[PDB]
Amino acid sequence: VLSEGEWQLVLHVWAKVEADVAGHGQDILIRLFKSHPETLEKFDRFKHLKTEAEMKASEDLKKHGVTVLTALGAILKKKGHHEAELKPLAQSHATKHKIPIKYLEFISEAIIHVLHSRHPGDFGADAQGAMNKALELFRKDIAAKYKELGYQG
Ligand code: HEM
Ligand SMILES: [C-]#N
Repeated sequence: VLSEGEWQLVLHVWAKVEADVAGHGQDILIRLFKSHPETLEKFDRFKHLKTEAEMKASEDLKKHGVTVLTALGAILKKKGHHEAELKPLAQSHATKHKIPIKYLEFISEAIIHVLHSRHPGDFGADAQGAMNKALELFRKDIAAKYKELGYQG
């Protein structure tokens, strides 16, 4: 588990994201698509976008970013007690979108990257360490459901 003190750092950084969900969501999906171009092929919805400028201009992409971050906010707020919220996502990600586990590791890193970019001086080492743990917990739990269904990875 994460300690009560680590969960506090996590939820404290999350309050910063909640101040501007749409902006954070956009920077995160952009960062993921430019850094690991293979991820963009999984989205029939966004596969037409080519440059950073075009990505930035998509209202649909901004809308989807809010959706993703709201789902992840829900999860974090359960402080590890997130089975009901996590099972459905794993199932969809595994069996419908066909997303490999390693891509989840990629969006995790894009999340930490944005947080450093955006709040250079607030988001310190200790908070970074807490966030990392929280994201690994999420990945561990998903992978367990993926193995169950036979998509391990
Ligand atoms: C923080 C990790 C993630 C969260 C919370 C998340 C959450 C969501 C949610 C809530 C949806 C819409 C409902 C659903 O179908 O599940 C969604 C859709 C989708 N997700 Fe994720 N996702 C995550 C990571 C990823 C990654 C890393 C990829 C691919 C690289 C991916 C691919 C997609 C696709 C293809 C869809 C359908 C998009 C569309 O056509 O509307 N997801 N995701
Ligand atoms: C999912 N994005």
